[PDB]
Amino acid sequence: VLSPADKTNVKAAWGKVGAHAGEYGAEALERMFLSFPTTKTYFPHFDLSHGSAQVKGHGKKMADALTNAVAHVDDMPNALSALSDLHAHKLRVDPVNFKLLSHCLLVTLAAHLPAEFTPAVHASLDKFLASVSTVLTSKYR
Amino acid sequence: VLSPADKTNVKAAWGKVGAHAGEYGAEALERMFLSFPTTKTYFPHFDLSHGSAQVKGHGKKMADALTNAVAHVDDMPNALSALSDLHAHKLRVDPVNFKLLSHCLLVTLAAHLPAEFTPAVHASLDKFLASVSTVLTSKYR
Amino acid sequence: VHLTPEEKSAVTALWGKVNVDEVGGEALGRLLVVYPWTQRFFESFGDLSTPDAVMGNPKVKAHGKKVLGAFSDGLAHLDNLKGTFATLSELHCDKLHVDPENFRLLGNVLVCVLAHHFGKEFTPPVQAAYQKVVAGVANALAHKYH
Amino acid sequence: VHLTPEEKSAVTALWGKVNVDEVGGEALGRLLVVYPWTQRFFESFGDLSTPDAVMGNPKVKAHGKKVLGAFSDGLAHLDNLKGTFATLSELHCDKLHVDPENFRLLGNVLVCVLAHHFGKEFTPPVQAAYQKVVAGVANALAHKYH
Ligand code: HEM
Ligand code: HEM
Ligand code: HEM
Ligand code: HEM
Repeated sequence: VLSPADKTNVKAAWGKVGAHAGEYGAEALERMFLSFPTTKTYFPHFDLSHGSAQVKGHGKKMADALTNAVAHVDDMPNALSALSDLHAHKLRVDPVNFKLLSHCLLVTLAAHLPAEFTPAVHASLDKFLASVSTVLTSKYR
Repeated sequence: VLSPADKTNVKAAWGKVGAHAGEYGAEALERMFLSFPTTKTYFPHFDLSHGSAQVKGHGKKMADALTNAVAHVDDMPNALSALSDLHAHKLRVDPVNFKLLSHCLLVTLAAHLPAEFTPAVHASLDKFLASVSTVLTSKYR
Repeated sequence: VHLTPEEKSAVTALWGKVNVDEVGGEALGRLLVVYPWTQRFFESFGDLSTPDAVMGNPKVKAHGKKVLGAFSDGLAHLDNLKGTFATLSELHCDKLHVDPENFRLLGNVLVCVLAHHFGKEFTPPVQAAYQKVVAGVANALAHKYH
Repeated sequence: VHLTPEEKSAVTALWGKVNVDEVGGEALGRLLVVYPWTQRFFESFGDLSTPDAVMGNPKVKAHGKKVLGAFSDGLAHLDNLKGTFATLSELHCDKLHVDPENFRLLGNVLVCVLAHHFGKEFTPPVQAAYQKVVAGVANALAHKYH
């Protein structure tokens, strides 16, 4: 369960990410690809090199999914439902990989939002990303 | 999300555990204490030796919480709400420990229910226990 | 590894009773059914669409036999688990890119299969000795990451 | 450990810029706030009731300094991380009974602190070199379990 404080911090930090949301998503993915190379196997057809249009394209799509989760934070399961089906059924993404990407998303915000990344906001962001990850792994059949 | 098949398998297996539920709970705890000794530190005041009345007493209380979760499988968060507060706030139980106990609970059923522990029932039981564990770790503040 | 004489005794005696032609495939099949994402690594194995379809798959059974082969090799070498599994580490880590957490999962699944087949004989102390073994193997198999 | 010259270069240069009197306590404090169960191990530290109360706790700051001390000791010894941390392994594993997963958590928290303090300078390849380091340390610190 996400606390009213948590929703407030996540909203505030996403508001401060602003129009960089997409670029931030791209950077999180690259951080993940470099730091945890096992994750690369889900994207064999992507060019994963620095400045890849596909990575960038994916960074925006992933970031948009997160803002949609934020905007509907009280019913994430419904909002992320199609995405949950995709990640668990079709792609068969390992639940561990959600922890690795979540960490890298935290690192990315930390690296871009010096004022916003307080211990509290960090804690709230972490629970948000765990919540999103729980929904995205809810459909293992 | 637990599937209608999952609810059916879990119900069936708990029905077959029958009145051994308490004894099974005691055995799961001992299995956990022996296999993963780190978990013992939450029970410094228990006698953890074989045949401990306190372990047994706890085995029944834990087993009763699980049957209550089964009996209300469609609203576990509400049913396990007080328990969630206890485990996360008061005891500060490490989320990892829920995986260790869940595994040992699976081992215990496996060891007592040869006919019931089919690959499907094993899968459904595993998701049930992950679900219960998610609720019990929902209140980290 | 931290195996005592009594722990070594529990493991070996039980392991002598293990049907090494089936327990290996019983465990892999269960992994595929319980943790369905692992099926990603076995897309070439054929019908994996139902639990019955997975357990009755001869390629799964054949491949689990090989898996169990490696555990038995681990059991004769708890002094050097790192070196015994080094080749398998290279393969799973550098070639396959299997997240090592899955190594612990299959180990736990094996333990469940052992409990299931042996019942009251797989006692809590017997389980304890076996958790040290599968942990040991999962960690050696994951050396190429560490 | 698998550190390349370029990875060694990224780590050491950044580490030279680290305020070793504060970054250690910044990381421990964050661990206590983000993963509150870890507070179980620091019940003697006093006021841990709010984020501000945790970060401003002189015992947390003092203790994190010691923690960061150990990392810096790790950075001079990536050849023998196992032996450097052996005493700390005994303490955390046999005496404290801290689940090793928490070692990876604090490592990840450190990485977040580094990103936070260094910004654009903590590049994705710089993060990569540091994940190998904290992984290496978490695994050595957990040797007494393996
Ligand atoms: C917060 C966590 C995540 C979010 C919000 C997210 C969101 C998304 C979105 C919005 C898409 C696009 C769907 C479409 O274009 O139809 C997608 C696709 C995809 N995702 Fe993620 N995802 C997450 C975690 C992960 C992780 C951890 C992995 C693997 C390590 C992963 C692997 C993939 C792959 C392989 C695709 C398909 C890309 C392609 O084939 O073009 N996702 N995800
Ligand atoms: C399916 C998972 C679990 C269930 C259903 C469960 C259920 C319960 C129940 C019903 C109680 C009794 C509450 C009371 O008597 O007021 C309890 C207490 C307790 N639990 Fe669990 N629990 C679970 C997991 C865990 C784990 C994984 C740990 C630690 C490794 C743990 C540590 C404790 C402790 C230390 C107590 C208090 C015992 C005492 O001080 O007398 N629990 N739990
Ligand atoms: C304790 C854990 C494990 C052990 C002991 C083990 C053992 C083995 C063995 C003995 C082989 C045969 C290699 C050969 O033919 O030379 C193999 C191959 C293979 N393993 Fe495993 N394995 C483990 C975990 C896993 C897991 C968890 C996965 C995936 C989820 C996996 C995926 C594969 C695949 C895809 C192959 C075939 C690759 C090829 O033929 O090149 N392994 N493993
Ligand atoms: C990479 C991870 C870690 C490192 C490098 C580390 C390092 C250290 C160091 C250098 C000390 C001081 C020992 C001394 O005074 O001789 C210490 C003590 C301590 N650590 Fe950590 N630690 C780590 C993880 C953890 C975690 C995750 C926890 C708990 C959640 C923890 C709990 C404690 C406690 C309670 C003490 C004080 C115990 C005593 O004074 O006997 N440690 N650690």
